[PDB]
Amino acid sequence: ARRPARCYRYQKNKPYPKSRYNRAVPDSKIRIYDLGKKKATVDEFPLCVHLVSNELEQLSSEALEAARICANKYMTTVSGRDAFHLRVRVHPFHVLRINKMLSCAGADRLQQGMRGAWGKPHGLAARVDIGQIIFSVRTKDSNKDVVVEGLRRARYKFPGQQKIILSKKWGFTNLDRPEYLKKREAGEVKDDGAFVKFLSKKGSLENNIREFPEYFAA
Amino acid sequence: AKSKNHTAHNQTRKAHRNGIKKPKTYKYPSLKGVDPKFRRNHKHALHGTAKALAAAKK
Amino acid sequence: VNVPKTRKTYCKGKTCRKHTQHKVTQYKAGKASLFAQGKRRYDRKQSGFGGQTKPVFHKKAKTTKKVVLRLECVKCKTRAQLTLKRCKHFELGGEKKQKGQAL
Amino acid sequence: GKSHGYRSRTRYMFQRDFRKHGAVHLSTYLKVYKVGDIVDIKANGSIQKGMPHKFYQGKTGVVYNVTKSSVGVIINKMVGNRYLEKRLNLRVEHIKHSKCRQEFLERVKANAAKRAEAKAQGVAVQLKRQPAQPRESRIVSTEGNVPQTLAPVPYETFI
RNA sequence: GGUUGCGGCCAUAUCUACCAGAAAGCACCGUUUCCCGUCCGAUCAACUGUAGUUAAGCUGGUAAGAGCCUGACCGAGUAGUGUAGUGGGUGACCAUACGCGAAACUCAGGUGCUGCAAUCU
RNA sequence: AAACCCAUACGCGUAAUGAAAGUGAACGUAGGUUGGGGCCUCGCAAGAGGUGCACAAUCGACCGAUCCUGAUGUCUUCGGA
RNA sequence: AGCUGGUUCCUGCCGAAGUUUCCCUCAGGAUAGCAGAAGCUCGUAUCAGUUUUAUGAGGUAAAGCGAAUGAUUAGAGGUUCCGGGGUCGAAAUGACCUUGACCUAUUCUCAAACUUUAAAUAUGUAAGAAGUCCUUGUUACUUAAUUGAACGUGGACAUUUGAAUGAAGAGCUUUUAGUGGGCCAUUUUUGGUAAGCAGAACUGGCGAUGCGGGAUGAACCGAACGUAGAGUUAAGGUGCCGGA
RNA sequence: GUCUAAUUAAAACAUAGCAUUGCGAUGGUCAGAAAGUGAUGUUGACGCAAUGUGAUUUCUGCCCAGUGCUCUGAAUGUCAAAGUGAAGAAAUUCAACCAAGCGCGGGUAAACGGCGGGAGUAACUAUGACUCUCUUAAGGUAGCCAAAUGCCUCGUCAUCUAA
RNA sequence: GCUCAUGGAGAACAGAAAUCUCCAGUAGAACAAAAGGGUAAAAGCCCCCUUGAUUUUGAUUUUCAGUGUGAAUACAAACCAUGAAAGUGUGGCCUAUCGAUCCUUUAGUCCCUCGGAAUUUGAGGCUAGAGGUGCCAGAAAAGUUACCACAGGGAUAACUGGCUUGUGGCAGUCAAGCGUUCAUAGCGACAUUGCUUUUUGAUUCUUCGAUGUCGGCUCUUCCUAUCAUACCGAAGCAGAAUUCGGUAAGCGUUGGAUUGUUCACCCACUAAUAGGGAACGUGAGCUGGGUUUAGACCGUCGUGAGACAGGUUAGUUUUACCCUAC
RNA sequence: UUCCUCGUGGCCCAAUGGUCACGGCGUCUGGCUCGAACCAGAAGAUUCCAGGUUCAAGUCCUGGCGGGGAAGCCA
RNA sequence: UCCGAUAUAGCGUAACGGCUAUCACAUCACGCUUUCACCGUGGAGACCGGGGUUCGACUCCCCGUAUCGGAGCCA
Ligand SMILES: [Mg+2]
Ligand SMILES: [Mg+2]
Ligand SMILES: [Mg+2]
Ligand SMILES: [Mg+2]
Ligand SMILES: [Mg+2]
Ligand SMILES: [Mg+2]
Ligand SMILES: [Mg+2]
Ligand SMILES: [Mg+2]
Ligand SMILES: [Mg+2]
Ligand SMILES: [Mg+2]
Ligand SMILES: [Mg+2]
Ligand SMILES: [Mg+2]
Ligand SMILES: [Mg+2]
Ligand SMILES: [Mg+2]
Ligand SMILES: [Mg+2]
Ligand SMILES: [Mg+2]
Ligand SMILES: [Mg+2]
Ligand SMILES: [Mg+2]
Ligand SMILES: [Mg+2]
Ligand SMILES: [Mg+2]
Ligand SMILES: [Mg+2]
Ligand SMILES: [Mg+2]
Ligand SMILES: [Mg+2]
Ligand SMILES: [Mg+2]
Ligand SMILES: [Mg+2]
Ligand SMILES: [Mg+2]
Ligand SMILES: [Mg+2]
Ligand SMILES: [Mg+2]
Ligand SMILES: [Mg+2]
Ligand SMILES: [Mg+2]
Ligand SMILES: [Mg+2]
Ligand SMILES: [Mg+2]
Ligand SMILES: [Mg+2]
Ligand SMILES: [Mg+2]
Ligand SMILES: [Mg+2]
Ligand SMILES: [Mg+2]
Ligand SMILES: [Mg+2]
Ligand SMILES: [Mg+2]
Ligand SMILES: [Mg+2]
Ligand SMILES: [Mg+2]
Ligand SMILES: [Mg+2]
Ligand SMILES: [Mg+2]
Ligand SMILES: [Mg+2]
Ligand SMILES: [Mg+2]
Ligand SMILES: [Mg+2]
Ligand SMILES: [Mg+2]
Ligand SMILES: [Mg+2]
Ligand SMILES: [Mg+2]
Ligand SMILES: [Mg+2]
Ligand SMILES: [Zn+2]
Repeated sequence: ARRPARCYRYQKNKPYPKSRYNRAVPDSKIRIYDLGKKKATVDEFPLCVHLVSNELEQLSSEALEAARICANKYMTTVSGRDAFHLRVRVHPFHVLRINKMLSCAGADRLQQGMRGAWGKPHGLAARVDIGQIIFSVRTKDSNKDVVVEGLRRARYKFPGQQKIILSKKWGFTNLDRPEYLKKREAGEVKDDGAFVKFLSKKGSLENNIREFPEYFAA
Repeated sequence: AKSKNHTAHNQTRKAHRNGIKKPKTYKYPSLKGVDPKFRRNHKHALHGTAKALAAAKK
Repeated sequence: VNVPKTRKTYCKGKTCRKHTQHKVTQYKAGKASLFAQGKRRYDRKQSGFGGQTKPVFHKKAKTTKKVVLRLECVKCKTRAQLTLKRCKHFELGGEKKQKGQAL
Repeated sequence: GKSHGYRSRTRYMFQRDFRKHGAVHLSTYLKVYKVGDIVDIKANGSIQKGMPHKFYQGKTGVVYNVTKSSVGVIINKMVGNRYLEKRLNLRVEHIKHSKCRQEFLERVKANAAKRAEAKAQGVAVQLKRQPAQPRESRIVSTEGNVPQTLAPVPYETFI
């Protein structure tokens, strides 16, 4: 009863999100977006591998769920339940519509055709661009060949063309590896639960010394 | 039997066949809608001005 | 709605030509006169065979009527007319609205 | 059903501004408008009286009448295959002088000054403006400015 | 240059926390018979300018301050876009040609200017 | 059945405007301003000035209707400057 | 009979519409538009489907959410005289721990009916003689006031007279025909799985149009047509069919 | 027995039988432009006229609230013209009175026609004699049935057949 | 004149919410209603006074034909309110909240006419409103036709055909798992790529001066997505039987009970009883059981005439001698 | 699929927008006499769910769910 | 639109301008019977809304709402 994804693959309509004018939609079949050692710190997992899109299209929430499951199940069994942190980097917010017709013999008697053809919600999708990141998994350099395979397996669950890119940044950071290293050798960097805070040369000095004292103790 | 409801197709071609002329501008335009308190004085002022020029080059 | 029974407003009676106290009532049409030219004509036209010769209206759509006030000046007894918007309920005897009082 | 009212499709146009809500400064009311003055129309949404129709937003017209609180503006409006002249009675909050006429009259008096200055010696003022001409010959030195050779860069990911 | 009254532009003027304040002025301040208004002379009104105080208000300064303002060959001539092709591409879309051209981000700097009248070591 | 001739009327038009009773088109060189073909004067010409029909825009004046004001006067309620 | 069919010679010139508003209006009419004819007043302009300079207006694309509204993933650090649980507990404005909410600084992702900001393209005005300046006249308007407003007299400034390009004559009026079923292509876009589907926006075309090319085709490419000659080409092509 | 001559011969029509309705002649039903005019009627309730059902056998249950038909007429009901009274100078207006009809009140279903819904309940289960409740003018009775009438439906069981 | 929502901190009964006090608070509240704009010594909340929601007509903007109506704007000449005053006020903070002719009726001027002349009634006129047309530029209006008719329409349905392929059908990729162990012998979830046009829909391009609709019988050819037969490969293939797959459409694929049936279901034989196309092949080839004129019955609906992809029974199937093909 | 209607104590049913809701049956307690019937008395409710409108919602407005009903015709 | 009638305790109903008003039912008790019903005695309870006439309004006059019956109907 689920209509195939070729019917909702391409961005033909405007964004149609759940709001106070739609008000009646199904829930996403994907609900988990962070897997693995999501509580890990930034120094534990330097390497980042992205699965990015090379086509302007829509991705079904159930396709996202399937890819997430396949990747996690491969990488857990091979490397371990805590050797990676995987992040789904796109969220399904666009609601897809279906105008449901009668599939019975004798239907033209009732269907009314394309009259009142504005459809009803039956699914969700994520709109992705070219160069847009779909999945992002961070690991140690020892586990590159496992996450690359886990994402290469996930690719079969999506439509279109997806590339696997090794990022020059430190994990999920916007900084390159040597830049983050030369900022952590000094005390600009301060870990949080999962992500990290950086010292700025702006702001009050009392607070920037209350935090980051290792930078000033020169 | 439905039909075509509306289109502005061909209307610019039609208008520009003999079209978008500015209406025109004259000297001494209408005093229509102008304040009557101003019109009432302008009448008398013009009367006096005509009288004065007449008596001047009389 | 509610309108007062008295109203100070302009009178054109050739002696006041100014604001004056007016007594207010509600206008009522008046009984249709025989010997009016239209009724004479219509009765002549309905006399005999042919049946109903003029139209007769049925497609009533408005529930309300505009309410018209007759404003009688107490000095010269010149009465004026002024009409209101459409209102399902209308009242002259005014028990005013009071803010602080409780339900 | 359809809807074509007076203030239809005016949501963002008769919006006031960001951080400029409230009352209007007094220069709007202390400005002075004479007949023949050219004025642009920009409706203030906080003054609901004397407003223009949305058609006249961003329209420039000429004053034809002056009253207590309002100003009479003439506008030219395209109606089919012709222009019709339209008379608006607009409060001055929706009205400001056009700076184009001021910048033209400054040039007028400047040209008059130039003409009077150069008629004392007859040197062919040539007062007309001219477009930006092509640039003339010149010489470019390499003293301290030796050419820096460049090349296309290869492809990298940068993510 | 400071202060007051009346202002113009309306945060470069706001906000948070501290500091300082000659002179004059503003201010707090003192009183309730009268005009006047309140549950209350707290607000408002009137009287005194006398009994006192810069504590506050007000002004200014400070802050690797928040905000705001300005600029930049910072990002980025990027994104986007007008026009063109019997251009590529199964398509989705993407390049190229002649043009226009951002926002965020980054960095740097600044933190009220001014008009009329009066008055002040 | 043509052609020729003719009186008196009648029709349209020369006056409109008001439901009507009814009243009924010059302050002025039949107005002023702006522009206007053509003509005239000076000028070798260029051009300058005068006069400027028609036509156009505009401000005025006059007649009627409407709304006012309401003199001399008088069948004291008519008249309406 | 608002409906079907038919409507009789030639050549020449011009040459549409399928759109607006109203109608018991939707197979029709009136109305405006488009077209023709007759021309009138003038004679290079009181112009222009264009640019430039100056000046306005806008809220789409893009962008943003450690900026408001709304949606939304993940942890971190905190507060309960005050959410729900357990333990020491008699309880305590008493403590140790678990889970929720709330707060702070961060983090991932989004918006046709959210937005600080904000294009490109399109759009309004202006670029002088009906102008600018000086002097002083009218008024029952206006002013404290010969102070202003408007209209004026008189005087000064002419072809570089106030940017470019072009004008094929400019402006004006009367009357009347047909038409008021549209369709296709690029691009923008709505519904729809989609459609040689339905519906809008801009332009260009077919209709009303033959010609060369696309084997063949209403719309694509090229190019628009009096009759002929010579030459050169467009698009498309050059093994033969087929000119190369 | 009869019919759609020229696509339908039938279960349709008619029929005997059964039932109802109106009428005692200054009448019922019907006709006619009218009439000192007609049919029924050369008639007279074992008749005429108008309907319905359709031999025999066995039966023809409940409902008169609705629509109809009919029956009753003292009435603060309504109710036309004419006529009556007042006012008025008159046109005219305003009052009272006002036939039938309607309404008020009864009957009538072999007149038109109609004739329930939800819960619980019997110590295997199932069903529900029974109870409760709502409600109607009455709640489909005797009989009959997947019938020419039952959607679901090729209903379920048996018989008929190898199926 | 005052400032709201909300939060925080406090006060007997009093607690989550009664009343009071303070701090913060750019509006996170309220402004009749829908939404969007707008508004902070206000356009909000409270209080005081009021009727400008008044008169006279004109002009302008929107819809637009630059008509009407509606609504709104800014003025003029009056009269008023309010406030110390400036000023504001011609209904609702703005954007919606409504209506011709004719007729009737009211108000005003107490004005004009009733035409032989007068008075008084009555009537008709002038100016401004009301009684309403919601199909809202404004007829006075119930059904049925299966006994039907006419003008027309492929501007418009019921077939084929065409575009599309949601649905149907068929086939792939991936591989969590099943399979004693073992992902792929055989299967294969979560997902995803496609083909086809024997399904049904969507559409309305062609056909309404007619392309003879269901089914069956008969006959030919074609496709392959192969049921059997020939040859092979693989197996969770010992044999036998079976399953998967390939090349292959050369050859075959039945007889019957019930149903008008297509479809379906059973009996039986069989090597097998595979699927489909050819205008959903095939009516001047048949038949006419069904659908779908006219007769008639039933049930339900309807006051009724009559209606019913509800049931039942009865109901005219024309012409080739022409061209082509054979 | 469209339209209409209803949703209430264990069961059936009702309600003026105006008391945390009328009646009847059932249940419980006591009495009469062993049990029924009968006489007295009590208890029992988040008015189907999720939202809003008003000083106040069982009721007033929207969507979903479930129960029932009407329509689904020309070919 | 005209005529006529009606609105009264919780329901219904009656009335004279010399009463905030009788009645049967509903409920509050007291009574009477083995009990249940039947039955008797005292109570507490209401003149549709608003104006006017009157030594005195349920009552009469006017207006309005709701209901019923019959008559009428040119925007
Ligand atoms: Mg069809
Ligand atoms: Mg059309
Ligand atoms: Mg008669
Ligand atoms: Mg704006
Ligand atoms: Mg003139
Ligand atoms: Mg009409
Ligand atoms: Mg036709
Ligand atoms: Mg917009
Ligand atoms: Mg966007
Ligand atoms: Mg942005
Ligand atoms: Mg946000
Ligand atoms: Mg511009
Ligand atoms: Mg025409
Ligand atoms: Mg026409
Ligand atoms: Mg044509
Ligand atoms: Mg062509
Ligand atoms: Mg091209
Ligand atoms: Mg040649
Ligand atoms: Mg050759
Ligand atoms: Mg026959
Ligand atoms: Mg026969
Ligand atoms: Mg029979
Ligand atoms: Mg007889
Ligand atoms: Mg009578
Ligand atoms: Mg009688
Ligand atoms: Mg105020
Ligand atoms: Mg208008
Ligand atoms: Mg005023
Ligand atoms: Mg207003
Ligand atoms: Mg009217
Ligand atoms: Mg009249
Ligand atoms: Mg209309
Ligand atoms: Mg008929
Ligand atoms: Mg028929
Ligand atoms: Mg029929
Ligand atoms: Mg067609
Ligand atoms: Mg398909
Ligand atoms: Mg499929
Ligand atoms: Mg078709
Ligand atoms: Mg046909
Ligand atoms: Mg034919
Ligand atoms: Mg044929
Ligand atoms: Mg094969
Ligand atoms: Mg087919
Ligand atoms: Mg054949
Ligand atoms: Mg038949
Ligand atoms: Mg019946
Ligand atoms: Mg049928
Ligand atoms: Mg008991
Ligand atoms: Zn008066």
